[PDB]
Parts: sequence; C-alpha cells; structure tokens
Amino acid sequence: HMVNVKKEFVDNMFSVKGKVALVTGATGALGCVLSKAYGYAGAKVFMTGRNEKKLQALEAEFKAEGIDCAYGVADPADEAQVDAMITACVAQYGEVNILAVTHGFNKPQNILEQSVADWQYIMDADCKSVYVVCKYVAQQMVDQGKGGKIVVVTSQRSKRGMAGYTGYCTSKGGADLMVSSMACDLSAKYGINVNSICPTVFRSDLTEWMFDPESAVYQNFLKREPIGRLAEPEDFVGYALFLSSDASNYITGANCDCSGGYLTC
Amino acid sequence: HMVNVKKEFVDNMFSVKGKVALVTGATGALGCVLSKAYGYAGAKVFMTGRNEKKLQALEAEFKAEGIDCAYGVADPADEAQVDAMITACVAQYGEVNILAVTHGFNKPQNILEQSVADWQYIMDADCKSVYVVCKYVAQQMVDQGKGGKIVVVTSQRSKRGMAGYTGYCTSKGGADLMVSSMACDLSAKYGINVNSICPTVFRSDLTEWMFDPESAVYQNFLKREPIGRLAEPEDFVGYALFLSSDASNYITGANCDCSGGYLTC
Amino acid sequence: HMVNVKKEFVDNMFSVKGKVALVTGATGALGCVLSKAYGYAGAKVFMTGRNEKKLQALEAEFKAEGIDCAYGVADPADEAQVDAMITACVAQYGEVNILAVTHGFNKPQNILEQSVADWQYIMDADCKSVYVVCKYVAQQMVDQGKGGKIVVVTSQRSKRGMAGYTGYCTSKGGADLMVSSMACDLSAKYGINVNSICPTVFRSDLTEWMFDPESAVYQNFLKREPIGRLAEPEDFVGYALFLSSDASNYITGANCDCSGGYLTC
Amino acid sequence: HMVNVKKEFVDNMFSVKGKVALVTGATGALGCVLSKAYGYAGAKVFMTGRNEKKLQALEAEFKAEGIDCAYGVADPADEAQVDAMITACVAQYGEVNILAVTHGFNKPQNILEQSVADWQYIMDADCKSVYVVCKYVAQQMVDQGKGGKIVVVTSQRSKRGMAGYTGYCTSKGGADLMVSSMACDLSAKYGINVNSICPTVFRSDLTEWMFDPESAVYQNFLKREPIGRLAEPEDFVGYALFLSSDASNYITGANCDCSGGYLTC
Ligand SMILES: NC(=O)C1=CN([C@@H]2O[C@H](COP(=O)(O)OP(=O)(O)OC[C@H]3O[C@@H](n4cnc5c(N)ncnc54)[C@H](OP(=O)(O)O)[C@@H]3O)[C@@H](O)[C@H]2O)C=CC1
Ligand SMILES: NC(=O)C1=CN([C@@H]2O[C@H](COP(=O)(O)OP(=O)(O)OC[C@H]3O[C@@H](n4cnc5c(N)ncnc54)[C@H](OP(=O)(O)O)[C@@H]3O)[C@@H](O)[C@H]2O)C=CC1
Ligand SMILES: NC(=O)C1=CN([C@@H]2O[C@H](COP(=O)(O)OP(=O)(O)OC[C@H]3O[C@@H](n4cnc5c(N)ncnc54)[C@H](OP(=O)(O)O)[C@@H]3O)[C@@H](O)[C@H]2O)C=CC1
Ligand SMILES: NC(=O)C1=CN([C@@H]2O[C@H](COP(=O)(O)OP(=O)(O)OC[C@H]3O[C@@H](n4cnc5c(N)ncnc54)[C@H](OP(=O)(O)O)[C@@H]3O)[C@@H](O)[C@H]2O)C=CC1
Repeated sequence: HMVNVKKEFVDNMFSVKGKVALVTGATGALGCVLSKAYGYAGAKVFMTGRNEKKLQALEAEFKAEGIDCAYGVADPADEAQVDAMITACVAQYGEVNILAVTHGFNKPQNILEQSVADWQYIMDADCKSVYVVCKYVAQQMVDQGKGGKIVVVTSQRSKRGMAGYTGYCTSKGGADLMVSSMACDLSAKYGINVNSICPTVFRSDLTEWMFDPESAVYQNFLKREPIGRLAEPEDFVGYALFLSSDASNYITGANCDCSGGYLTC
Repeated sequence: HMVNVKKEFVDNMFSVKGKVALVTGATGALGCVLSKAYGYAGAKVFMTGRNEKKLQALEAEFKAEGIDCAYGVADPADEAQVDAMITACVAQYGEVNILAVTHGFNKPQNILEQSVADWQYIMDADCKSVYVVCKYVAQQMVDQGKGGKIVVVTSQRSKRGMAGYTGYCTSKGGADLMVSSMACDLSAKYGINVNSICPTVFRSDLTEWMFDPESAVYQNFLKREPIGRLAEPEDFVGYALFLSSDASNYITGANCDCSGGYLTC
Repeated sequence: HMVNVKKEFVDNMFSVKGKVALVTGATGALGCVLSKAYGYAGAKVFMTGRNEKKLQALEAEFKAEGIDCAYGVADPADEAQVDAMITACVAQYGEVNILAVTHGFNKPQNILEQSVADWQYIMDADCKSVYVVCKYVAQQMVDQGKGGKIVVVTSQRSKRGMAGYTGYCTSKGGADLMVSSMACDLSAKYGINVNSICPTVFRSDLTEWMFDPESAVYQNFLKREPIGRLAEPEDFVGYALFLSSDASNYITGANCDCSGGYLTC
Repeated sequence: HMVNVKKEFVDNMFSVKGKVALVTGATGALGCVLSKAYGYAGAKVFMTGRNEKKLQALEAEFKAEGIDCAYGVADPADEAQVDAMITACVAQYGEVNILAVTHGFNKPQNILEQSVADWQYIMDADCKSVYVVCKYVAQQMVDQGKGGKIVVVTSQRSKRGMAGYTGYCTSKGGADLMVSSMACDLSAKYGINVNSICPTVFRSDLTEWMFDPESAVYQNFLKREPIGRLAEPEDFVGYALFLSSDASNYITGANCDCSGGYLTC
C-alpha cells in the first residue's frame, strides 16, 4: 500500500559522482563551465578540443581544486582523431559514462554570398562532428554494456530559422533529428539515453555591439526573452547534469528547451 | 581568469530543502509519488485534492517517515475552495514556494457521441482548474515577493491529437500555451518560473486489458516508445524536482518532453 | 507505363463550384473576405454571426454581384442557436459541404488582473464555440454521407504564448489540438477533412497605435516577419480555398502555417 | 465600403500558366507526377535528374499530350552541372519562375553499423544538393528581378526521428531549417517564397513485403494515419501547385504538413 518511490532513489538521482564525463569543445564558453561543473559534482572529467594550450590551462585550474581530470587533443570532425581520443580516455579512466557535446562553429552569411564550400565548412564543423563523436562514444558505451548518457548542445536555432543562418540552422536542425534517431537506435537495446539542449544566446557574446544604437541584436533577443535576461553558461549546468544522471533515466530523444521562453513566445 | 561556475552553486542547485511544495491531485498516481519525493528531498509538503480519506492516509504514511506535511481539501476548479486551501497552507507553513499541478480527468468519446456538456466537463476539471490554481498561487507568490516555481503536468497529448480526445487534447494543448503565456506574464517581473511536463502513459494504467489480443493499445504505445518501456510515476520525479529548484532558474515557459521519445519518433 | 496523375484532376482540383460553404464570423475582417471569395469561386455561401445588420449588408453586396448566398443569425457558443442555424442552411441549400470557422474574441489581460470569469469568457467565445460548430456541422456531414471539409481559423498564438494572452493562447492552443483530434475521429471513417490555419496579425488591426513612438507592437511584428509585411485577410483566401477543395484530399489534422515566417524565425 | 477581395484575384490565384517550373528528381515517383501536373496546369516544365533515359521517356510522353517541356541532365550535388543545367533552362525558356526540389536518397542503417562515409553519402545526396540547387536557382531568380517560388520536398521525418535514420533525419531536419533560413534571406528583399512540404510514405513503396506477417511496417504507418490510407504522389500535387502560385504569396519559410495526420497524432 506504500507510495511507489524510494528515498534512496530521490536522495541520489542527480548524482554524477565517480562517473567519467567526456566533454567536447571543453575550451569553449559552455564547455569549460560544464567541464568544471561535472568535476565539482565528483565526476572524472576528460576534456577534448583542438586547442591544447587552453585544455592544459583548464586541467591545471581544475587539479588545483582537487578535480580528477585529463585532456585529449582532437578535431571532432576527424574520425581517426576522435577514435584515438576515446582510446586515451579509456586508458586513463577505464570507461566513458557521460558525453557532453559542446563544440561548434558559425559564420553567418546570406545564401547568395555563401559558397557551397563555406556552407559545407559549417556542416562539417557543427553537424558531421556530432555524428562522429556520438557514433564512436556510443560504440564504446555499447562495448562496456552499462548504458550511458549523451547530451548534445544544439541551439534554439535548431527549431527557428534566421537570416544568414542557412549553414548553422541546417546543422542544428539536423543535429536535433540526429539525436531523436540515435535514441531510436540505442536507448531500448543498450540503455544509452540521447538528448539535446537548445540554448538561447549568452550575454557575453553580445557585449561588443551592445552600446551601438544602430544594432538591434541585443534588443531583439530581450523582447523575445520571457525570463527577462540573456543567459550565462552556468544557466545550463543544471539541465546538462540532470540529463547526465539517473533523474532523467526515462528521458531520451528529447530536444530540451534552454531558450528562456524564446521558443515559446 | 577562473571558470565562471561556483562549487557552492553546483553542490546545492537541485535542492528543495525547506521549500514549501503545494501539490494538487496529491492522491493520484503521479501526485502521491511527487508529494513523497518532495518530502524525501526535504521540502514541507502541502497536499491538496477532493479525496480527504486518501489525503489523510498519505499524511500518516509520510509523517511515519519523518516528512513534514499537511493537507487541505479542495476542488481545484472551485476558486473559493482553492483560495481557502492556499490560506490554510499559509497558516500552516507561512508561504508557498513550489506548485506542482497533477490533478486531471479524462473520459474519451468521439465528437459525434460527446455532448457539449461532456466536453465542457473535461475542460472544467482539466483546464479551467489549472488556470484557477495557477492564478491564486501566482498571486500568493507575488504577495511574498520571493519568486517561485510552478510545474504543470500536462501530457504528450498537449502536442498530439488522438481519437476520442477532443476534450482532453483541447485541455492539455491549451494548458501548454497557458503555461508559456503565464511565463510571459510572471517570470521577468516576479521571478516566478512556469513550466509544464508532458508525460507518456503509465504502465499500471494499461495492465487491465493488457492480456486482451483484440486490444492494440499496449502494443501501439511500445512501437512508439524509443526508451523501450512504459513509464512509472517515479520516472518524472527527477524532471519535476529539477523544474522546482535553482538548477532550472533560467528555464521558463517550456513544455518539457517526458514522453520517452514518443514525441520525437 | 503512363505517369499516375490525371489532367481532369489537375484542371479541377481547386474547385469549390456548386459546394455549400458555411462561414462563421462572416461579418468579421477575415470572415467577410472568405465569404466573398467562396462566392466568387462559385460556392453557395451561407454566412453566420450574431450581427444581423452586417450579415444583411454582406448579403445585399454579394447578391448584386450574382453570388448565391444567405445568412442565419446565431451565437456560435450556443448549441440550440447553432443547431437551428444549420437546419436553416440545409433548408436553403440542401446540404453543407465546407465549413470555415472565423469568429473569435480577445481581451488581453495579465493573469494577476484577469478574473476566472474573464478567462472563461474568452474560452467560451473562442474555444467552446469551435467545438459546438464543428460537432453539429460534422454530424450534418456524417448524415449526408458525402464527406466534407472543415477549416478552423486559429492563430499563430496557438503555438506561441504571449504576455496577457492566458485566455487567447489557451483557446487557440486547445483548438489546434481539437482539430487534430477531430481528424482522428472523422477523416478515415467519414471522409471529413479537418484542418486549421494559423495566421499572423492583419495590418489594419495595428493602424491605430502605428504612429505612436512609445508603442513597439507594429515594429515587433515586422522584425519577426520574413515575408516583409503584415497580412491582409485576402492573403489567406488561397489557403482556405485550398483546404476546402479536392486539391487537399489527403490533408487532415494539420495546423497550417499562415504566419509569413513568424512561426519559423 | 466593398469587401477587400477581387474576383480577378480569386479566379486566377492558383494559376501556374506560362510559368517556367524547374523540377529536380523529375524521374522519381513524386518528381514525374509533379512535372506532369505543372505541365497539365500550363507551365513550361524543365525536368532535371541524372537518369537521361527516364528524362527522355517523360519528355516524349508529355509532348504527346501537348505539354511544353524539356530536360537537362545533372547531378544536383554537383555545382558545375547544376549551373550548366540552369543555363540550359534559361537558353530554352528565358527564365526560371518555380523550383520544385524532389530528388533524394536513403539507405537506413543503425548508427553502430553506419560508417561516417555512409552517413555523409546521404547528407551529400539529400541535403548538400538542396543547398546547391536552391542557391543557384535563387541567384537566377534574383538576377531576373521578378521574384519566384521554391518548394522543397523534405519528409515528415524532418520532424520525427526513426531507427536507422540518422542520415535521412539529419538531412531532412536540416533542410526544413535551411528552408526557413532561406525565406529570411530572400523573401522580403527579392519576393522569392521558400517553403517545404513534409510527406508521409507512398503506398507503392510498401507493397513488396506488405504480404509478410513478420513485417509491421505497413500496419505501423496505418495506425498513425488519421486520413485512413497511405499516400499516392498525386495527393501532393495540390499542395505543391498551391505553394507555386499567387494563392500562397504571403506563405514563406513554412514546413507544410503532408503527413495525412501522422505528424499530429
Ligand atoms: N554562445 C551562444 O550564444 C550560443 C551557442 N550555441 C552553440 O552551443 C555550443 C557552445 O557554445 P559556446 O560555448 O559559446 O561556443 P564557442 O564559441 O566558445 O566554441 C566552442 C568550442 O568549439 C570549438 N570549435 C570552434 N570552431 C570549431 C571548428 N571549426 N570545428 C570544431 N570545433 C570548433 C572550439 O574549441 P577548440 O578550438 O578547443 O576545438 C571552441 O572553444 C556551440 O555549438 C554553439 O554553436 C547555441 C546557442 C547560442
Ligand atoms: N496516467 C497516465 O497514463 C497519464 C496521465 N496524464 C495526466 O497527468 C496527470 C496525472 O496523472 P495520474 O496521476 O495518473 O492521474 P489520476 O487518474 O490518478 O488523477 C489525478 C487526481 O486528479 C483528481 N481528479 C480526478 N477527477 C477530477 C475532476 N473531475 N476534477 C478535479 N480533479 C480530479 C483526483 O484527485 P482527488 O479525487 O483527490 O481530487 C485524482 O487522484 C493528470 O492530469 C493526467 O490527465 C498524462 C499523461 C499520461
Ligand atoms: N485579425 C488578426 O490580426 C488576427 C486574428 N486572428 C483570429 O482569426 C479570427 C478572424 O480574425 P478577424 O477577422 O480579424 O476577427 P474580428 O475581430 O473581425 O472578429 C470576427 C467575428 O467574430 C465575432 N465575434 C466577436 N466577438 C465574439 C464573441 N464574444 N463570441 C462569438 N463571436 C464573436 C464577430 O461577428 P458577429 O458579431 O457577427 O458574431 C466578429 O465579426 C478570429 O478568431 C481571431 O481571433 C488570428 C490571428 C491574428
Ligand atoms: N517515397 C516516399 O515514401 C517518401 C519520400 N520522401 C522524399 O521525397 C522525395 C521524393 O520521393 P520519391 O519520389 O519516392 O523518391 P525516389 O525514390 O523515386 O527518388 C527521387 C529521385 O532522386 C534521384 N536520386 C536518387 N538517388 C540520388 C542520389 N544519390 N543523388 C541525387 N539524386 C538522387 C533519382 O533521380 P535521377 O536518378 O534521375 O537523378 C530519383 O528518381 C525524396 O527526397 C524522398 O526522400 C519523403 C517521404 C516519404
């Protein structure tokens, strides 16, 4: 006759303690914040990116605070580099339990002025690289046989188009569907949950042209933000850790709204 | 030069300890589970519903496990009863910090056989009651001046129609938009976040004609569940507590996917 | 070996000639335009609304141009008035083949200042009335046994919330799901297609405060209009007639985007 | 005081007579049907594809029925071939007014068994080729200065994931967002409307293992089809011609539902 919920489950459901979290784009604005948040929450953090100097600086900062972390240099669009990077993570920590995909690139340009090569450059850096990293990490999680969590950072641009964004919106719109299809491929058979988060823009990225009366960018975002402010990377730490823990075990194939209401107004 | 995320924030972001959580439909399958989960997580729980016998049984069960809880009897569609119930919660705990709306009703019937009165009965019990409870609790949160969290349980039926569901789908589809509009009304000015969760069906609700070969209900849901199983109410505890804590402070006006991939396949 | 498409089908697929089109809210900005467009396209037009003076003026204008039309006075939220109005249409024209639902009401107000009675007033006028008219017309189409077309005018607000719109967004968000559920109830068994159109605002409705520098309404819509201008009612004539003809025979349960890109940017 | 709609507009709004319609994937199941429908509706049809034998057979069939048509051989992923093909269309007809993109490719495979090269093959043939054709045709429409219409055939898979579809769903999900972004780039400044149609599957594509009791494909689609049947290519002729005519002048950046209710149930 007792309610079907366990105190031990509730007390520990948000935990990532002792889990190995592999973070791509770890040197980025969101990547460095998520990497340190996983570390602060007790995960072993394996950071990856192309920028070795920035990875080394993060590793030193984190180790000084007792975070168990390491890094591997790799271009996420290059499958041989990604494969070798996962091998190094596995040699260091024995397994991969959580993957957070945060790397990305954009170069807005109207379709008329944007060459096919320039559109492809965005697709390779932002979309192909998501397939590469997810395929190779999912294979590693399958090989382990313990399930796993994959969190892909897309954008609110995955669901709304924008002038100059034929490259970025195709990549992000595609990645949200890639995520839903990966959940169809992996969740039931292997216990690997695959979800995306769709953020709005960060405040720091709009600071340069913020004081220009000729620019409406900063204003356009605020009229469209029911939350009442632009985001900071720390605003998505809760959602990412939620999607990386037992608390979200039933959640898969979702494209989570991190827009502060931009998507629903 | 340090990464912009604080250890104290990460360690405590999912906390609901010491918060007053008011749960409607507390006697229901999800309501009783969410009410006990808030209690296990250290919130003061104020349970509400029309069924006094069931509320008393939950209060006794919870108190035996050291949960600080109370109840108030009210029909959530009755604004005088809802106002008296919130006053009773305030007399007991001094404030309301979290609201979880879980009550509901359905009676599927084809439009041709469903009277206008029967469609209205579903709208009153399932949609009007959401407006009543959210309005009165939001007013109480405004009066306190400390912000708050509102979590409305809608359904994956808020985004997908179904035969016999002209009542329920209108109510749920409407409640998702009511939530997005409430965030536009309250989040920026008052710090009240308003979100919904959109669950798929519970396993226990399909168990009776599960052994009936003439029924395709049980199988229809499984072909459409990438997660690979039907849900239990405890599968939504993580999402509800996430949306009731500091970890989701930037998240407002969202209609969160709790479908296990039903919405994205 | 011939391509599977018929010239006779292509030549006549957009036709509404000789069909009986029942238009609710016929006295409104969109209603009068749609009613005259059905007439110009050769349909028999039965106009309905509460405003008899305006219905009489439209009937005289249309008859002077050789349009076969008639009217019936009814409050669309009142099932006895709707039932009697359909009987009068059937006595005049023998059947109903197309239904276009265009009536509506809004009174924006923040949830804190909007009474439950005021929210209900919008729900009754804008949502309940859609259920009433669709149920009674669908029953008439079932009784005829020749199928039919139902086009419900909702709003882009059916998918995006807005400050002060807890009444209107609930009603419109609900009506889109009611439409999808009605298609589940009626399309396969009775050949009745049920779709909605989701328009952006009309230019004429924003003309009053257009010259006010303190108002950002007119500007906010234009930043969010990829089409580059606000709409006129005549801009939705094509979509409504398309959804009322053989050209859309496979299309049902859809919530059609008439936003000029507001929904997708 | 007359209603704001013109008889001349209503009578001619669905016309494509005398317009030059360039159809990609013209040899395909939908392409051949759309190409002949444009011809039957009086457009000059320029068919393109890689299969010359099939293009020649369609040209002979169409000319025998008085259709003014021509063809140009090109791989739509090859920008030099696409540029030469558009030049050939211009040499033949002097301009391009309508573009219908219907070519595509799929090879379903689980992410674990699908190489990065195989995923890229689908992206190139199904997504990159859409960018190539739309960019070069949009440039031609800009050069003419008379506006234009672009209709991209995506899939209901642009909004719903599926097992084995990480290639196809990324491509289609991306193309819907590419369409919305192209409307942001072109519609206001150049009068070029850009929309997609999202079809469900064709009956003929499921006929081979339809008699196989071990297969649930045929039944899975029918439980999810409120329209009550699988589609034929001719079922999308109305929507494509609607989106290619004056009747849809305000419609841009839309991803039109051609799913028969699969998307909304
Ligand atoms: N910031 C914002 O306002 C928003 C961002 N997004 C998206 O969210 C993600 C995180 O954003 P944010 O942290 O600000 O991103 P950043 O601009 O800080 O970039 C993240 C990291 O991506 C890597 N990167 C850059 N270019 C490429 C490339 N050509 N190929 C592969 N990797 C590359 C870099 O790491 P390294 O050089 O070490 O490889 C960089 O540090 C990105 O995908 C971004 O597109 C979504 C919504 C809004
Ligand atoms: N269970 C499922 O499979 C799914 C449920 N949902 C929705 O999620 C919510 C929670 O579901 P679940 O816990 O299973 O629901 P229940 O069937 O257990 O009902 C929840 C509570 O609602 C109250 N209630 C019942 N009828 C009415 C009414 N006429 N007016 C007001 N309150 C009423 C009852 O409490 P009391 O008598 O104490 O007032 C009941 O205990 C509901 O809104 C449901 O519609 C969504 C997706 C799937
Ligand atoms: N105009 C716009 O900018 C937009 C409008 N919409 C919606 O599209 C529809 C058509 O818009 P539009 O033509 O401009 O609307 P109108 O403002 O012109 O109203 C349409 C008709 O609805 C009837 N009506 C008014 N109040 C009520 C009520 N309380 N109960 C029942 N019927 C009522 C009136 O007819 P009578 O008095 O004869 O009964 C009126 O002529 C409406 O539902 C509107 O909400 C959607 C997007 C934007
Ligand atoms: N048929 C269905 O059930 C559904 C189809 N779709 C999509 O709608 C579109 C039309 O469908 P349908 O007519 O049945 O498609 P088809 O299978 O008949 O293919 C369309 C044409 O695409 C061309 N094509 C094939 N492979 C490639 C390739 N590698 N690169 C470039 N072009 C290629 C071929 O023309 P050629 O050899 O002359 O170049 C083919 O005739 C496609 O994009 C399809 O993916 C969407 C929903 C369901």
